[PDB]
Amino acid sequence: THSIIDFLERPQFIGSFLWNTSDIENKEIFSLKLPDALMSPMIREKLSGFTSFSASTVFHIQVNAHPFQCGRLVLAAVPVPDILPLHRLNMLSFDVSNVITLPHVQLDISKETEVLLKIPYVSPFVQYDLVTKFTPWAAFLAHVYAPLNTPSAASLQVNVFAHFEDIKLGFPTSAIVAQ
Amino acid sequence: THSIIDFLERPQFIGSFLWNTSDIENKEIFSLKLPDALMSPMIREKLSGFTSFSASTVFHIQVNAHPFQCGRLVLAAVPVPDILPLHRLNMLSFDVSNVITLPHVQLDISKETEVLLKIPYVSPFVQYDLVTKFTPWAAFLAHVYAPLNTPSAASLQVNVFAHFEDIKLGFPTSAIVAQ
Amino acid sequence: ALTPLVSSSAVVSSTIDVLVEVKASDDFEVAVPNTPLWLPVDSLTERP
Amino acid sequence: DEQPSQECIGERILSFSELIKRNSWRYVSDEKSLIYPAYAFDNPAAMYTAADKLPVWTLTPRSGFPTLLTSIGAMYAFYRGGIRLKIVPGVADQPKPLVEVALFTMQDQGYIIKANDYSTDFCSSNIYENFVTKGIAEVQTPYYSRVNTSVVSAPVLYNAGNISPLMPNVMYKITSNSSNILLGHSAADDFRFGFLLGAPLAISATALRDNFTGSSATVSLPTFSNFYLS
Amino acid sequence: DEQPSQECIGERILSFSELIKRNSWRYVSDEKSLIYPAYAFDNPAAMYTAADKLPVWTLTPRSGFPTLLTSIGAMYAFYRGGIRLKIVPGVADQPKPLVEVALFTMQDQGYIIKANDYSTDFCSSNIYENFVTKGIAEVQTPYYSRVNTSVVSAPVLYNAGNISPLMPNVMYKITSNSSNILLGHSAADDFRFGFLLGAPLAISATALRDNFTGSSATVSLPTFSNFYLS
Amino acid sequence: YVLKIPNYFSRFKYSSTSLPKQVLWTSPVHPQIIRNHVTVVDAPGQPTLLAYATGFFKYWRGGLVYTFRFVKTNYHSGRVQITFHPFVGYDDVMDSDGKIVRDEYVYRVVVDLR
Repeated sequence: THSIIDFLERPQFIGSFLWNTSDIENKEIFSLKLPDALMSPMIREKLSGFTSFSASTVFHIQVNAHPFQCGRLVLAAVPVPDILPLHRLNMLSFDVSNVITLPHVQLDISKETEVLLKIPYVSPFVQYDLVTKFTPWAAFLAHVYAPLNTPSAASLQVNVFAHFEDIKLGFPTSAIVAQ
Repeated sequence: THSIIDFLERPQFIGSFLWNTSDIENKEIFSLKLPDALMSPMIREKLSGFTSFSASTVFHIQVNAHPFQCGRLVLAAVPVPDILPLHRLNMLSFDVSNVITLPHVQLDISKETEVLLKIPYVSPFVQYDLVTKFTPWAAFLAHVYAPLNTPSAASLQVNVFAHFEDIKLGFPTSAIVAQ
Repeated sequence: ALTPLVSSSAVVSSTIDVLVEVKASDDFEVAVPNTPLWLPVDSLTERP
Repeated sequence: DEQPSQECIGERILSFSELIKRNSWRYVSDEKSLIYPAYAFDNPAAMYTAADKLPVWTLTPRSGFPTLLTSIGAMYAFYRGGIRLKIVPGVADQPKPLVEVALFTMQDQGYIIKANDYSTDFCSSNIYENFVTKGIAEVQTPYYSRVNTSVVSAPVLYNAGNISPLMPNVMYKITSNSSNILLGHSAADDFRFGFLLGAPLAISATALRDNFTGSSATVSLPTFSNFYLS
Repeated sequence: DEQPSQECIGERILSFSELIKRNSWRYVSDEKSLIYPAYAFDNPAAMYTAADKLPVWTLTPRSGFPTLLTSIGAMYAFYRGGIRLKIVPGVADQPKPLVEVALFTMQDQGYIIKANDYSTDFCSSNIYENFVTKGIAEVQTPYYSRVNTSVVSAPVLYNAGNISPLMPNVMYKITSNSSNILLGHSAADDFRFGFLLGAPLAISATALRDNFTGSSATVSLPTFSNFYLS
Repeated sequence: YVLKIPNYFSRFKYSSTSLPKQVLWTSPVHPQIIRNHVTVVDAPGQPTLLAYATGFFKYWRGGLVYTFRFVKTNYHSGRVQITFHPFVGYDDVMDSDGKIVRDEYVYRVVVDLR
């Protein structure tokens, strides 16, 4: 039998992202906001009729390098991006070391074809306000740790897959899912 | 905790329908198709992603007559309307007696403020084809049995409420809910 | 509303009053007492 | 569930009885020697207006401004029990730092504020506190009533004097050596209100800063800030 | 081995939780009557330069200078719990030695420093301390938050006023009779920080005495020495 | 004790006029329910007891007991649905015609007046 949760637990393809030889230390590959990045029509449909929701969030990153390409990524998490004191948000774009301090996981394309990270719901609000849309509760970001090192210049696709877990829904309502 | 079914089990207001003094024996008040009549955005959203579904269907009819108004309705059910041999479909609009023979329930406004009827899914197809939209599996219809009998002409609102029960969903799909 | 308030205009008004009262539930709680929002007086009047 | 109250507030409050033990300010005086009517619980009379070049609100206190105490009391008809009294100075007079609060019971005296005239009221209950050493004067007052049940803001009368049964027939005589003095009160431990009536006649407080008539907001309240800076 | 710590130091410290209960100074004011935003945890904005005849560093505080508290807090995203508050006087005003700290909650008021204007905020939580007798004013502040988890240096907004959920919707009203006053704070007993992020944006402190551009070092900090001598 | 004292705070009308899905009445759900002074006409108004009391605090939470009385005879007949819409204001519950929006999605409370 099927249920709402089953859908939010469904793992979606979120994006393919370019990473090429020229990209340098701490070069941001992406910066995706929770829940925004997952808010596909599929989800929106099923979340319709509910004031809000909270969940942990699973992130699979996929990178099909071939044997002669070596390189290294970070995937890290950061909370409540929208309202973090700027200096923080900056420190991240400034220096990869201020990402390495975070909740993160490293990926070495030569060894690993993939890696995951799970992120709990963390916020002053108990759920993501689906009508006010008040502050996405976190964001994943993938800065380059050690740049893609082929002999001659080339580029690689970083795929992202993701779903929710440990889901919790708010009281139901005639209010509409924030655009 | 919440689940898809919970929504389809939610009872929707389907329509208010006029019934007035002038309306006569076997005058059709309405003729609503299953599942069409219930296919509100709310439902469509949650049914999205599924090839088809089947269910029994509950119909509440509401008629707030005041003490000095007497009259009488039928509420009846009829299967697979789209493909019934015409003569049948006709016989119904022809003569109330060919509705009284059906699966039905009578309503006497002086006594009752309401009545229900439940209709099982019945069809050659095992479910309602949500993509082909192939034949609505039944239809409720309310013909007037005994016309509204006020001293001076007047009119009355026949409300309808309804939901599903005994629900069953089909394999899930990238095909879209038939418009 | 779902239906008009059908009645015999012949003998009863065809419009009625509906009164609404409120009180707190059991689970009701307040906190952080301070300068109040309201201020009480012995009489209120227009200025000359 | 009493979780929120422990996770966020850190306290949890259940009766106004709790609240009215918090001392709030009532009234100010310029008199070195003052007669105050302790169990006066009235509030000011208010005046509103929309006309240009006029102060919107205006307040005429008969015996003081709303304390938590009175503000609450307005809801009820009756009271019993005793009260506390707190006093603050304009002036910490080094050589005459003292305050007398005394029990004042003169029968004929009227139950509203007035400056001390009597020089002949020997041998009364006198408490003394030192303004210099202990910044504030703190006091407790017995119900000392002729009856077991007194009335919220009893209409005093011209020669109800100080023997009305509907209150404790008792006042404060306050003799300081600060020109200006600030009075406040909370309820005592044994104090209780009675027979809830409804909301009292009231107006927004935050609204008292209205000045849309151009004529600026005049009406102020007895707070510390307003007192200490003159 | 915990020998060294006992042979040399005489103590041994294990969590910043320990440290942030030490009171550090935050900000100074000239206002007798001030509105301070307790749970402001921002730090100054900094400016560096190499050009001749220019002060090397310069600091623009929005709500104060770095306390141990904030300095630490910078590392984390969230906080909860209450805080302490310490206050020092320019002037031990013998005849008006008092300080009021009061709980300030006006809804519309903005969550940044401003001088007291309101004269109409009666019946609030008021603590009093005597500058003459007890040199310093000492205070504790409930978390009193609308939520269980607040945010480090939440971006206040023009009319975020004093009702932002991302903080405790509470400020201090401080009414003294010292012209100049020095503020400091440590965390309360129940206080805690949350979700470590990394190093915060920072610069050498010892470096703030740089003057190699000839133009002398201007930027000073709120310490006792700097305050008491003016 | 106090907050559970009933505050009469509002009325309205139900009639022959009224139509299917026609909104008849709304209120925001919160404790600062107010009235108009008789003597003068300030903006703030006269607080209800509830409002006056809650007024002594900044923070509130909890549920509210709303009670409707339909002053009628037995010879009236009609239905009415009471519905609560969290996270939405009283303009947004009704479309341009004053008809209710998406009632489908919430707690619905049908009332037979017979």
